Amino acid sequence: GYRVEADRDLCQGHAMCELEAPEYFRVPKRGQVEILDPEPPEEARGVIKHAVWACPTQALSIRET
Ligand code: F3S
Ligand SMILES: [Fe+3]
Repeated sequence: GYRVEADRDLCQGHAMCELEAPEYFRVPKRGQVEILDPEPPEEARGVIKHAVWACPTQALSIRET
């Protein structure tokens, strides 16, 4: 039970999140990051932390619900 949060004022479009977890983050060429699942399964928490770590602006975050 967690939610993937994106500080959209901080996303500069590096698209490192899509390279680390492509199933859960998609970045349009002309758009910022799009969170495909806001409430992903518990098995996906590992690959999503990769995207949180790999964001140079730290726009992504995991919030426990
Ligand atoms: S800048 Fe944006 S495109 Fe992803 S790697 Fe960080 S949330
Ligand atoms: Fe890992």
